[PDB]
Amino acid sequence: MESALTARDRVGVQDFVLLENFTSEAAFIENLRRRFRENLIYTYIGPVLVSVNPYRDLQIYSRQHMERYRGVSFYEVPPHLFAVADTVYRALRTERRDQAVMISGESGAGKTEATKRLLQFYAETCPAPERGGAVRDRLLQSNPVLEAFGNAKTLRNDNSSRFGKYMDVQFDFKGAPVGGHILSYLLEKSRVVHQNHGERNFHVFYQLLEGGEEETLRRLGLERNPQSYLYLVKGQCAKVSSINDKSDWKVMRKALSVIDFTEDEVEDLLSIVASVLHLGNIHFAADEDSNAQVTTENQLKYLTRLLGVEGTTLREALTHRKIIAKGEELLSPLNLEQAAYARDALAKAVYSRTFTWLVRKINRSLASKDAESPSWRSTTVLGLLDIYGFEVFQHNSFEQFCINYCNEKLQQLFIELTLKSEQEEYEAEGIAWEPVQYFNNKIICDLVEEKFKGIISILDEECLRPGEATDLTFLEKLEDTVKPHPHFLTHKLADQKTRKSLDRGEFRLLHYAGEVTYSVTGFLDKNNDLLFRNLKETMCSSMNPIMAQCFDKSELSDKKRPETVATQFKMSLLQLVEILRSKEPAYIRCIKPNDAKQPGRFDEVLIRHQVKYLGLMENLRVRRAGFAYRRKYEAFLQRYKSLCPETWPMWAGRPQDGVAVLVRHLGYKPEEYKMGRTKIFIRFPKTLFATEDSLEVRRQSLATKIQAAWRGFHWRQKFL
Amino acid sequence: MADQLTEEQIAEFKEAFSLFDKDGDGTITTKELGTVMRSLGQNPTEAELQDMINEVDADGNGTIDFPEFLTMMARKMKDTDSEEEIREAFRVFDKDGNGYISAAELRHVMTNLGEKLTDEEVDEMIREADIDGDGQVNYEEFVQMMTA
Amino acid sequence: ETTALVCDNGSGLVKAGFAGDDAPRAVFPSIVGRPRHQGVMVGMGQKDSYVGDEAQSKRGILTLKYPIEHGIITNWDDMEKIWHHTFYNELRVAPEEHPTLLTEAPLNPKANREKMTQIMFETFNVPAMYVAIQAVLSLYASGRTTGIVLDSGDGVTHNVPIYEGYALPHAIMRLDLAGRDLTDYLMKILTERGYSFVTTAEREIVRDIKEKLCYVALDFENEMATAASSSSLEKSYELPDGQVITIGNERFRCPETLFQPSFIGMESAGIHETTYNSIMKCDIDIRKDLYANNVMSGGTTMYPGIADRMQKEITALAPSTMKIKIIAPPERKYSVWIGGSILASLSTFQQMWITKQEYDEAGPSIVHRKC
Amino acid sequence: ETTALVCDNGSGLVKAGFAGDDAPRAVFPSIVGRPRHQGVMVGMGQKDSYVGDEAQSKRGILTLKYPIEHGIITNWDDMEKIWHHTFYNELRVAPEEHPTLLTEAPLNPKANREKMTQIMFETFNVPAMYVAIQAVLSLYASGRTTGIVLDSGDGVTHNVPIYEGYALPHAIMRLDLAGRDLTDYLMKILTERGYSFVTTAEREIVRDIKEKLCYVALDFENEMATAASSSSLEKSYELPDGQVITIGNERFRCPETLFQPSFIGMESAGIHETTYNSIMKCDIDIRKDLYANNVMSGGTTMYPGIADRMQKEITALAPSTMKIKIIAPPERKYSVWIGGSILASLSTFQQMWITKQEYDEAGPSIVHRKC
Amino acid sequence: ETTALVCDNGSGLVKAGFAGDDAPRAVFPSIVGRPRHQGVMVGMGQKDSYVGDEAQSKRGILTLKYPIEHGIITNWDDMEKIWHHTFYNELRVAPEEHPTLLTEAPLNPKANREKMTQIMFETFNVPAMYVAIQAVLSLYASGRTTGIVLDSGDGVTHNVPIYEGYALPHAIMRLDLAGRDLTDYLMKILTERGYSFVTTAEREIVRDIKEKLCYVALDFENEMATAASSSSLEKSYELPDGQVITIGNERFRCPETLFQPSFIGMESAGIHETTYNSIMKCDIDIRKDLYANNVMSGGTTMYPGIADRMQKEITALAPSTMKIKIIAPPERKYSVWIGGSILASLSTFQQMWITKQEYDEAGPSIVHRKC
Ligand SMILES: Nc1ncnc2c1ncn2[C@@H]1O[C@H](COP(=O)(O)OP(=O)(O)O)[C@@H](O)[C@H]1O
Ligand SMILES: Nc1ncnc2c1ncn2[C@@H]1O[C@H](COP(=O)(O)OP(=O)(O)O)[C@@H](O)[C@H]1O
Ligand SMILES: [Mg+2]
Ligand SMILES: [Mg+2]
Ligand SMILES: [Mg+2]
Repeated sequence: MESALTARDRVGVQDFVLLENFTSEAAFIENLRRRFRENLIYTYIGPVLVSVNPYRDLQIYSRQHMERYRGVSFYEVPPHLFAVADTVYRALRTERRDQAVMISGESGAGKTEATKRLLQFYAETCPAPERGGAVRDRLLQSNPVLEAFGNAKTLRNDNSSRFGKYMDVQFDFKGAPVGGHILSYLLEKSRVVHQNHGERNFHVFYQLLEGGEEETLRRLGLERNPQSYLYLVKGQCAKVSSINDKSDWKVMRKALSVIDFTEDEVEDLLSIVASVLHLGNIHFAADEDSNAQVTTENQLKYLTRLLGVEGTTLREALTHRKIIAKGEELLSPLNLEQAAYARDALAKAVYSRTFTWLVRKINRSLASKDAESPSWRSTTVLGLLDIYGFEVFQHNSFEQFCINYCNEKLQQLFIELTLKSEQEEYEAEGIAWEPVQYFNNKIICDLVEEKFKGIISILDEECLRPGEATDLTFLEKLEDTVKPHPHFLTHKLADQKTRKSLDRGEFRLLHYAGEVTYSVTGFLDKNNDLLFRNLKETMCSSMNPIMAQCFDKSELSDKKRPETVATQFKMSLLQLVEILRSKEPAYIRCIKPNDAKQPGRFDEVLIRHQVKYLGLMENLRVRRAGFAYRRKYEAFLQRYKSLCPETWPMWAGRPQDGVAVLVRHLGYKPEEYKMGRTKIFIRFPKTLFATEDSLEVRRQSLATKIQAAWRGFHWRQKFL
Repeated sequence: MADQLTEEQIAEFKEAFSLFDKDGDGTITTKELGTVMRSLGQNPTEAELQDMINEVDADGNGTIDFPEFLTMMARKMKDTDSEEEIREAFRVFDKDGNGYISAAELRHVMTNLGEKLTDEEVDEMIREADIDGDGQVNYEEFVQMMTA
Repeated sequence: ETTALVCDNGSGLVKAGFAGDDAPRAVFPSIVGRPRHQGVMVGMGQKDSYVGDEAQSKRGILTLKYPIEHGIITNWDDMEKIWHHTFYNELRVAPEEHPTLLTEAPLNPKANREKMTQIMFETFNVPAMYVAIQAVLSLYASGRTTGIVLDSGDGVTHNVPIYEGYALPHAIMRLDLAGRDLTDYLMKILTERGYSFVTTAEREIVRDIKEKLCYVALDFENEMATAASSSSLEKSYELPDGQVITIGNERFRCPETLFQPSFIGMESAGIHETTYNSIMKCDIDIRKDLYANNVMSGGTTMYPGIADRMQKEITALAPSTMKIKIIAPPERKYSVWIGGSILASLSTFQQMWITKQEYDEAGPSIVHRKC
Repeated sequence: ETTALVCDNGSGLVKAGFAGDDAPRAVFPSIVGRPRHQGVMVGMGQKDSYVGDEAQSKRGILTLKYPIEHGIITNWDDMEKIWHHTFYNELRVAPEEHPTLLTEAPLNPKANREKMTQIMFETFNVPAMYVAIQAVLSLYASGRTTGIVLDSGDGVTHNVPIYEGYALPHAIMRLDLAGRDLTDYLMKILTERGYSFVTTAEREIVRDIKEKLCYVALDFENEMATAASSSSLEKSYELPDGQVITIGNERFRCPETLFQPSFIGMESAGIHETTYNSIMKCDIDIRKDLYANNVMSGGTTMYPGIADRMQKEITALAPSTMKIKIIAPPERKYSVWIGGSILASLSTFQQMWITKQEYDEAGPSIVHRKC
Repeated sequence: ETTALVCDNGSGLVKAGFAGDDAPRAVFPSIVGRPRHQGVMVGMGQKDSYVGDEAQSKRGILTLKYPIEHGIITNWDDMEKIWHHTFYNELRVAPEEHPTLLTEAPLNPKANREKMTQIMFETFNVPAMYVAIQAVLSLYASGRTTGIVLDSGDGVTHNVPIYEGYALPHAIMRLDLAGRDLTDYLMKILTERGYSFVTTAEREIVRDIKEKLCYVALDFENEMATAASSSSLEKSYELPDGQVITIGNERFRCPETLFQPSFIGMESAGIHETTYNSIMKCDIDIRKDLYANNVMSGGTTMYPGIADRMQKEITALAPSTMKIKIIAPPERKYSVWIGGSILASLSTFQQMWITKQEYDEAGPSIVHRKC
């Protein structure tokens, strides 16, 4: 709203589209710094919200703020998290369509904390606080489990979220909370097998082996030292966490109990986690035609109990690729590569399916106790997607290649919905569309997707092509086929200046968040998810209740080859995109102002990175449109008519006519404004600044009129 | 200006002037011109009073006679601000168009803006502008009270 | 749908599916049967021709014919019924959606490729098509790009040597001897015991003996002397009418024909000497790697002991320091098709298809410019 | 970086590195190979050409061309690929950082330096370059200001007398016979026993015999009568495919062509008489110091017995009073490298480069004036 | 009798007679046929082996074996039967009367000359013998002391430059490509129309197609595009049972292999390049006299259009001022015979023969010295 515009010196703007020099990344960062040190931290970009982590117990999330924001449109009142929370609830009630918030940020920017504040706002504001409270309680109490199974230590943070967590609160036709949901998209399951230097595998393994209860570990092939297991050691990082695994394991065990896991499900679950260690410790040796054999029973004597499958079957499943053709089955033996991939693919599949079951067990628990069926009038949901940010380190690899493509696609949605929302408002107000240039991400989502030329469709060929194939041969095929595309570059294709910054065995992409260089070592290792029907047939024959729910006989009918992790990721993502395209989502973007976890330290180097990682300059350009500001003629005329005597104190024509003579009186030039079907439009916000400045000097006369009227009344009350 | 002011109006003016003559002072102070005009229900501004006083304060003595008070009243008597104009001068500050402003926001506009109320005049204003006795002025009803 | 059809026109079994499958979806014998007798009963629902397992179930009452002679399509009017049955009955897809990868043996006639292409575009309206040499596809299924493939189909056997993904086309050897030639020989051999087989349906009885009981002698003269002096090598099989067959030296005197084609009266040397002669026609440096990457595929390579025989024979023909290994995996019957599963899935293969636009520009002559 | 590149473009091995290195960082054959056959497997990462060790690996499918004829660059587009592989793949440097010292044999065609120069400025963009005479570098490697250098490479033999740093330009001898002309002779002489080698891929196998079995006779008619009458001189070599070759008098009839060029039909007398004539074309005052300092270098001087034969031969041509010596060090294959490394390391050399500033003024004509 | 025998053992045709004959008396194919089938009738009397015209009549029942591989005698026991048939059955003379002039290709194995010598003395008991290089003999039939002889036999092609009777043995070229590899390639090419040939008895059919129909294209792409678009180049040939072949561009794709050995996957240069590359190894003054006297001999030089093609090909390679001529007379199949007839008739040759006395002193090693 206009009420802030006198404070353009002290606070800075409320919504960055009103910035005059809107192409200045420096001025945008400076306005963020000003609001941050003033503690007025939330700011819009049109309907979008931007935030910065204050590291402090700011009273802005208090109940009096909830009841201030409840029922108030986002643009008439100042930015806070609850303004989007209320706006999504009003949209959910008014349109009757379901709606979703999307949270995004670098980890430590407050994504989880903001999600918790959104849920507390709904639980305290909405009509049934007991049922909303039970859904909030279970949604947030689920978190230690979904962290232990789904977070990991990277190069940059000790407890990063490696998966696109998602939630719903379920809402009825009346507007009360009914129940909820959890879904997890985009789990980084490559990490379950392989880690880069300084990174851990998923936290549950280190929490398990540190956690104690050694008699409970005694059923397993236990080792209290995590260096003992081939899937935990590759990152060289097991002990060097700043956060205490033993203490967190006890929190997660307590949470499983509060979540209504039975002691049998917990014992099965701990057996699966322990089995994933014993899957890792399998060593293969060759025979006559280089066919693989499991060398030792020392793993299998645990795996057979833990995964509930016969050892004579599992030995065969790990070392043979079954075909069924013309109704005869054909066991074909695996070489040492394919046996390693079959084991590691089994570990990825066992784990990610167990995690999907830890979600599904909660998703069936949060659901409606009422029948949710006619004469139940309508079902609705309020979504809270909690996806990982765009991600850059010293050595970006396959994991960050997929995460950054996911974020490129989430940007390619977010820009599309915002651009179309501006165009459709322009055409609704009868405004001719102002032609605008912006980084259309559809140019470069094609470089990663496109059916028989994108990087995924080539990385899936180098997993499949016969003979010798290597991470460098993959790179040499990119350089032979994507070659002219202006967003792709390599040390071969680079000029003699840029080739100093980009090595042999690397390629480079111009993502929305700027240019990122990928190191190909471990691309063909990580993309393979060879899980032949023999291993699924074996595992769905298991005695173990988890394995029996997680693999089933229906998949065994599918004649397709195993799909590679890049394709499994591409498909999982394209479902998340079409799930979000079904809605009109509200976006929350969060900035971590320093690594020190320190109040008031605005580290501009770290923020200039994040202002690029969160795409704020493209969004600012798109939502700034041709016109920086627009308003209903009635609301604009009511505020500013005092500047034009012909409209003062009230106007008798169309509100459009009153605004038209007001902009002639204010002397706006034909290029500085436009007249829409029911709204004013403004091309340069200096015009609106001068108009509130004009109203601020006009208020002097308004007060003088009131003071004179009061004194002319007062002297008739006390005398005559 | 708009009328040759006459016995019918002068009778009310002289009745009002008698409250400021009081015991026998015979003449009214230069700023107290505004006091007698405001007791007669005019809304003169302090700047308007000063601009009229600049053309009678030719030799000092701090005070003015009834004929020159009548002459300066004959300047102010042309027009006065309407109920709708004064209502709209409050309406610009309304939080929604809800009809209410806080007594603290009224105290702000009355003391941060030119021709300021004294703290005594604000407390006396709020004494009946706080119509519901809760700290909110209903400015539409308070303007219909004040512009009567 | 948009997936590539893949369709290995076996001379004995049709094998078809989509690129992305492991196994074929359609497998059926490459036969069109036609009724041999008067139709006695009205309203019984007799067809004028049957295909695949619809024909093989009606053996007694049909003249069985295969539309392929030695990997060459020899009757086109029946071959349109095979492909129609493949797409419409066995796969249940419309070919107008699917680009189609077909196969053939090397050194075949050019009339064969042209007329396969003309039929795919003009009778089935495919969007695009391609034809691949069968032994080349067998390397993709093997996971290898250096090696020599011996592929023994049903009407033909062929040897292709490939190094670093280059075929040596002068070192290709084609031998017109495989499982149907061995079957007609086993029909002759069994008359020595008194078991007589002569009808087109009885060839399928003797083929079913061969797929179960026949095996390759590690040393032929020694097995033959063992069978001539003991009963321990004899086995029995029950004919479709319940009569009991019993056979002995006839179990290995049948497959031995591959190593000794003079049992048919052919002149050209055995599949060991024919695999050696192609290695020994390659440029000397590659031969060390061809011996470490010999590959076998197609169902006529399935006999018990054939790879152990083959290793023993090439260990005699090759120099004594060469570490000869003969890859012959448990699925090897379907490997030519599994190569087509992979190839039609490759992204850099999607420029390689003949499109129907390139057919309209150049007619069926286009294939030789692409394949 | 700022270190000088040094780059002995050998007529058969490229030898490259930086000044101050003891030995070349890259040594690879001076070959560009292009594929001879139909590339059958799709998306294979197959290349239009392979360079050096890549082409030495894939021999059996590549036509192995050499861009250098007798030390003369005879194909420039392949030679640009050889320098590109040298800089970009083997050494892994940008030539714009590195002043580059090239070499050539003396008496070379006049344009070989000019076109080597133009390619270093107008294609690799070097900051500066120079073109040394190869045999002069071999004296820098020997640590001597006086000597006569016998250099025999793969393509050329040349013979430079130097006295106290004065190279005598009239007395230099050049002979267009070295290790390739011997390989193509051994390729012919081995047909006497039966072994036939004729492809460019097989030439590298006959070179690999030549490097491993051959030696120089101390007296040829004595060894020739010994080999014709006893098996005592024979040795055996195993081909890539495990065939065994055995050879006898062919072990020294190959190196003997250096001392008797008439086996190739050549006019000019051998490497002993060529060393004598270049000593003897120096005026009489210095010859005693040349006889005391016969420097050998380059890989054709590597045979067993050759320094003893050379000392025996030259003693029979010289006066009986002379204290003859031959400086054949163990490392003599790389002396042209070690000399290029020494030369480019000197303080007094750093003004004598040809800079791109001088090339931009004088054009490619500059190397005839600076070198 | 006292006349010398002359005996040009072809790699494919034996051509034999006496010195002073105009022509060979015996011309017959160099084949030993052994019966493939079980014995026909008691009292018929099949022989254990048949030679020459007997095997060429009895083809259907025989495994035809040629004992000569590219001019090298690869089976000796078969070769003794072929010489015995030549002397006793065809010429009808006792070899113990006749000094015997044998021939072989250049760059041949030394074991070949030794074993031919041993067999002529220790089995045929001839009084004396000599072992001439084939292309040299071709100059006597040509009536020239100077020329470069392109000889193409059945099994080998070779180039020998000779100047004023001096042979130039550094400039000889031997190519293991001739009428047999052209017949195996024509066997492959004919499969493209669908005709299959695989027995050695059927290679003798395809040899008659090569002799009757094939011709050298004067310009390959122009003939190729003409055959690819018009019917006038296609000819019909009737097989020995009445089946009719018709062939088009197969008529010149077979002969084009001589100019493009890469069709066999063979790397070595064409016969036009190989006739130039030997002239280019001759000393400069004589190249002018070789271009005036390129001599063609041996049956594989008979094709219609090969002289016109060859003169066009060297004209593109040679300096444009040179007068390239080619000598290709009607009799050029027999010029090595008419050569041996003249050489053995020379009075100045009668001291040249290796007598049995010299063999009794030196053993078979004598032909390393005398020839
Ligand atoms: N032990 C050896 N005996 C004889 N020749 C050798 C030996 N080692 C290498 N060679 C020969 O050395 C030659 C390479 O010498 P080099 O000086 O590097 O040649 P260039 O500089 O011309 O490339 C080749 O002909 C090679 O076969
Ligand atoms: N008219 C011809 N046209 C083409 N090829 C011919 C012709 N006459 C003979 N030949 C071929 O010439 C070869 C025989 O060459 P010839 O010199 O007579 O035999 P050899 O080399 O064994 O001495 C055979 O391959 C034969 O088919
Ligand atoms: Mg088969
Ligand atoms: Mg050298
Ligand atoms: Mg001949």
